[PDB]
Amino acid sequence: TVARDITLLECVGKGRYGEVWRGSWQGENVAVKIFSSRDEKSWFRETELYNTVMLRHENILGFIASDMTSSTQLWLITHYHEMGSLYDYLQLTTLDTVSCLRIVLSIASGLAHLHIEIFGTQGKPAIAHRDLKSKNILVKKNGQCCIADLGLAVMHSQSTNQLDVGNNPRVGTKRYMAPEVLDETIQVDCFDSYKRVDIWAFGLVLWEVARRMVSNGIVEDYKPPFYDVVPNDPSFEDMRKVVCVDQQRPNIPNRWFSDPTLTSLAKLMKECWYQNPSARLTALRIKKTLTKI
Ligand SMILES: c1cc(-c2cnn3cc(-c4ccc(N5CCNCC5)cc4)cnc23)c2cccnc2c1
Ligand SMILES: [Ca+2]
Ligand SMILES: [Ca+2]
Repeated sequence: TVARDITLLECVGKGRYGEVWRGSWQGENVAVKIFSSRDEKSWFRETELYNTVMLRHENILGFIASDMTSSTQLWLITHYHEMGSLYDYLQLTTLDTVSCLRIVLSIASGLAHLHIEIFGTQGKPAIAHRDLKSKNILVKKNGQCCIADLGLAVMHSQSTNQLDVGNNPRVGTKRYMAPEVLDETIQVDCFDSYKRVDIWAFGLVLWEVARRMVSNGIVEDYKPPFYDVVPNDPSFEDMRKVVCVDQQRPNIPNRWFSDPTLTSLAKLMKECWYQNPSARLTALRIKKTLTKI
């Protein structure tokens, strides 16, 4: 087994999900996500996406191995990214135009890759993520990002027209839940519903990043979305009130409109945040717009 030969060196993330460790394997750093037995279905779902669908892309976290024994240990072993999550990186780092755009374009490219079905023996189904957020995005050494955590992924194939929703009781992070998830109007049997939930979350991530880009000597501090109106670890109900009832969206600072880049990002965000899921931009459209700037 790969698991047998790994030396675990330091814990770099703790939580309800489990833990993530920097470890060593054959003289190289690797990341080991150790799942609680409560989250066994997420482990299996990631394992199938990586090891059966062969999901691989420069902006998706690189799989190395999966191991389980049983009383029960469930390991997912991936490339290790020493800069940490986008959430970690944004707390200490400010950005310029080049590094801001490199970040958001890479996330869009990863998300477009998930969303688009590819045909052939080397292909893949269309995939929606369902827990996109800044903690589930890693910053790589080259300044681009990659998307992690496919435990809630749902798939669709045009040939069968089958929605593969899997069987996981876990639900998305509440802070990033789209209006239609919070008011339970989401059309659960339509694959496109899940893509539009990702786009909502992507919009929130764009906001998080854009705040940290310096323009005209000004930058905002890191805040999570809805920091001003819900507590830490907000409830389903806290979010429903803010997003559905009050129809609140994250505030766009007026200073952004005097910078061309932040002006473009502000326009994209707003078109990720429509209450009508159908009106939201596609991942491909976001990628194309970010490529044009
Ligand atoms: C497997 C592996 C990871 C994963 C891959 N690399 N990595 C680095 C970290 C990580 C997080 C934080 C830090 N540091 C924090 C303090 N300041 C310096 C950086 C350093 C590394 C966390 N998780 C991962 C992962 C990340 C999110 C979700 N699922 C995952 C599943
Ligand atoms: Ca084993
Ligand atoms: Ca922020």
